Amino acid sequence: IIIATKNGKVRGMQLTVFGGTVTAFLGIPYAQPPLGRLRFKKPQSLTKWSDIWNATKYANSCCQNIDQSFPGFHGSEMWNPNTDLSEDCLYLNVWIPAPKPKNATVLIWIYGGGFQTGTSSLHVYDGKFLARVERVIVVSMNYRVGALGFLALPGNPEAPGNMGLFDQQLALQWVQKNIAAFGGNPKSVTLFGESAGAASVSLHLLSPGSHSLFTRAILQSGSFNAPWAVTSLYEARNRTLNLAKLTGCSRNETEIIKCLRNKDPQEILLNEAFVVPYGTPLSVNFGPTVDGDFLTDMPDILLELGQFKKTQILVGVNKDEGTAFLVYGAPGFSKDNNSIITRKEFQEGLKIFFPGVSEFGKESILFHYTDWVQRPENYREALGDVVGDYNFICPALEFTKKFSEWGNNAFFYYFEHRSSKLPWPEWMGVMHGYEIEFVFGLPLERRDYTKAEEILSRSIVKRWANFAKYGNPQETQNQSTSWPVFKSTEQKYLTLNTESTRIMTKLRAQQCRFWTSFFPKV
Ligand SMILES: *[C@@H]1O[C@H](CO[C@@H]2O[C@@H](C)[C@@H](O)[C@@H](O)[C@@H]2O)[C@@H](O[C@@H]2O[C@H](CO)[C@@H](O)[C@H](O)[C@H]2NC(C)=O)[C@H](O)[C@H]1NC(C)=O
Ligand SMILES: *[C@@H]1O[C@H](CO[C@@H]2O[C@@H](C)[C@@H](O)[C@@H](O)[C@@H]2O)[C@@H](O[C@@H]2O[C@H](CO)[C@@H](O)[C@H](O)[C@H]2NC(C)=O)[C@H](O)[C@H]1NC(C)=O
Ligand SMILES: *[C@@H]1O[C@H](CO)[C@@H](O)[C@H](O)[C@H]1NC(C)=O
Ligand SMILES: *[C@@H]1O[C@H](CO)[C@@H](O)[C@H](O)[C@H]1NC(C)=O
Ligand SMILES: [Cl-]
Repeated sequence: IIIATKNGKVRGMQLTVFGGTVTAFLGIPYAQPPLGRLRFKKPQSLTKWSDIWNATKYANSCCQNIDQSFPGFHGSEMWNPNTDLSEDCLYLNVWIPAPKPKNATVLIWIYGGGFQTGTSSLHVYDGKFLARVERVIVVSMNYRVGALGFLALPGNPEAPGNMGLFDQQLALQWVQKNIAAFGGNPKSVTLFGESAGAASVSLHLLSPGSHSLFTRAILQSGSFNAPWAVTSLYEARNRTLNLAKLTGCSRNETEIIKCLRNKDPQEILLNEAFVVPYGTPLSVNFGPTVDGDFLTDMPDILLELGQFKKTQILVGVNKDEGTAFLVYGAPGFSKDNNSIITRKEFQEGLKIFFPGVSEFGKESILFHYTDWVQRPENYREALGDVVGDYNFICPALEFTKKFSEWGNNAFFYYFEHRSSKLPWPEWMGVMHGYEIEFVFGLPLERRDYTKAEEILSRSIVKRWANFAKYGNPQETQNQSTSWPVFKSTEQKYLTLNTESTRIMTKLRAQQCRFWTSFFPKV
């Protein structure tokens, strides 16, 4: 099975999926390896090749630090790179239905990982199920992360910033120019990602350069207005310099880059952590910045004034977004016990999560979240909601409200099902990132999940697919709850779970008024 692309021929492999077949093209190059003098620069167009490129295995993941907090634990290790790390990592994957489709909708996945980690080869991002079940074409790409992908020196082409975002864009471009050859429809491309990947999707909605590279967007647990999604020019500058010093590269700013371009990836990765005086468990040392190229102004401004691609969006969050981060720094927390903490530990926890916040700012948080409705887990649960509400839920709801105010249909979901196979303890509930396997349809594979989860996954997959193809996330055949549009006034949203799916209104009303209106002032 050979497909001819604009840059050359590529060979794929046949896969057996649910008594059927899916054709996968794993590891297709989409840009010149960003090596040597190209390190830190925007992705360069790839050179036309001769012969057949064998896209039969996942390519190298981009250089990144790994989570070493729980060696041997699947809960954390499932997110670590499952492919060799390398600077030569600009590759993408394509899963197409078999027999070859004629004009299928294309789903392009953008993985999360705080812009510091991640890779498209993870088991939970396997797109062969979606290709099989919904007959859509699934594409995913590897983009540079950490300093290698976001080191910023605004205005300087040697390290302009947002390189990772531009890698993604170049991948979207590749789909535009090549997907037709795989039987895909370049006019029907839906982007979807989670966390930092969702924030990336939201930024593409704002970048004029990406406007004509996709049709619709899906944002799972993330958006650019999340406090961890955009690095300020001030912080970027101070971090670029701190990195320079830690590697003995302090100098002319262009000479600094030349210096850093002689350093080994390991030395650069090793010092990324200390660039920030007091970082938090979210740890976005090097992220998106207003570069004047990909992002022409502060995103908050563009959003507020309706400057973005006009189209439909599907947005959502998980019930317990914050828990996952409590075991990476919060005192009294552990994945090995019920983590019943005290008021004192809670207060210390806020310290960990809001390092540069005034003493009054932290008290305002405690005041809002401690008016107990006694229960030994009051503080444990409060800190999780605090982290979740502040970092994900409220920013996602605000993004949705603002985006829809400009006339486009928007759909919001509240994911509240805890995977029966979740390796983490129960007190962590419906964790951040664990709706992904349902979106990708892993529960459809009976070899593994309860019957209820197969049904829930099958439904979500259909809704996501209908949204991509028709801009409407409905499940029209099995007498399913209709998903109402999200509007600024009523603010209806759909709950996803195995029990009963409901239509609710104004998610976290009181909590978000706190984070969206008050807190930004402290
Ligand atoms: C901007 O960076 C400075 C410098 O950070 C220090 O040097 C870096 C190379 C790295 O090694 C960091 O871990 C160091 O902290 C920050 O200033 C530091 O502030 C802390 C406050 O706790 C102080 O203990 C350090 O001595 C200061 N560093 C020195 C020696 O000047 C500064 O806070 C950063 N600016 C921002 C964004 O707040
Ligand atoms: C839950 O565990 C935390 C973390 O303690 C570590 O992991 C435990 C499972 C066990 O292996 C301990 O020996 C480890 O130290 C406990 O928090 C610690 O509590 C002690 C005393 O309260 C304190 O001195 C430590 O600094 C704490 N560690 C941290 C990182 O905060 C916690 O007490 C346990 N919860 C329960 C079951 O009460
Ligand atoms: C690609 O696969 C073909 C046959 O499977 C093989 O002959 C060729 O050497 C491969 N190309 C490589 C390894 O670069
Ligand atoms: C795919 O559909 C588009 C409209 O969505 C149409 O313009 C295009 O010609 C189709 N591609 C094919 C099968 O030629
Ligand atoms: Cl239902």
